[PDB]
Amino acid sequence: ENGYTYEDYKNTAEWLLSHTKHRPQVAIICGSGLGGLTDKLTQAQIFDYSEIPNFPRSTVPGHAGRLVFGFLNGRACVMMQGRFHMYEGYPLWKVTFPVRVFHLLGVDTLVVTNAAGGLNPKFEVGDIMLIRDHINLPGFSGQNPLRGPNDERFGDRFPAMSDAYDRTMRQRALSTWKQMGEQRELQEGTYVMVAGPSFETVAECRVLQKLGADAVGMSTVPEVIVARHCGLRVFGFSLITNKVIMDYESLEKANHEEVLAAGKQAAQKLEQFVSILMASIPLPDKAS
Ligand SMILES: Nc1nc2c(c(=O)[nH]1)CC=N2
Repeated sequence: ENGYTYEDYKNTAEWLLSHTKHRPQVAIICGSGLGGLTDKLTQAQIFDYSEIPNFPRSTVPGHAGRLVFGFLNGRACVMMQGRFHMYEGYPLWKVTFPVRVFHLLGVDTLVVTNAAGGLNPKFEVGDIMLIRDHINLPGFSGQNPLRGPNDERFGDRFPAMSDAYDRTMRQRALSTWKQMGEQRELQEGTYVMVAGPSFETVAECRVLQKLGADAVGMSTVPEVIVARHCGLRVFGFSLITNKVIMDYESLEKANHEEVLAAGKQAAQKLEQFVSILMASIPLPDKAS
């Protein structure tokens, strides 16, 4: 919504449609460190957000501000590298502006990745959590991407979200993750979105864990809400990149010397895995 109108999204789509030979079926948003997925694209066309008519431009990081269209493993992707975050200052409706364009691009599935703080103790840095569900800690407050008036053209005024993280794919994913049989389990849980750019206190993590979130991060929910609101099929992962929770003993803090997750290897794993799943995303035109 706000800020943009339909015609904006349309133009944006059109420009991109009339500027890349590619029809992406799938959109992929990479969280921190899952940038590299873009390498796996074949026949990549890169746009700086930059060049795209309405696309929010990045707030600093920038290069890690790119939209690359590509084929990933039997699918017409379009991936965002460096998704936008509220805490950078966009409101939700620039954050999620792309999801709306990908729709108009034709994309019918979105897969969203983030990095996220492990709050379930079951979890070990490097883990991948497949997102079963989320808690929208900003939307409850007003900070929801679909807030202001609703374009019937993209979706219903009150989309449901109980089915957000599409179930079929949660399966193929869980199957697939055993298909190549790796060994720590493919995790699964609720991602709670928390906005702020700073990291949580211990009390904060308590409340988050006791709300039954398993991962905390700051992205995705808005993209997922706006995805689902125009019916994209969605799923995605968090790369657990750290965890805290207990008062006795800050032999440490909550920060970024813990958001590598072993480094490349965890991240690389998620990337393969995503690249693999390409294969499970139902084709569109017909598929059978
Ligand atoms: N809030 C919060 N967000 C995060 C992490 C964390 O430890 N806490 C890691 C990645 N995103």
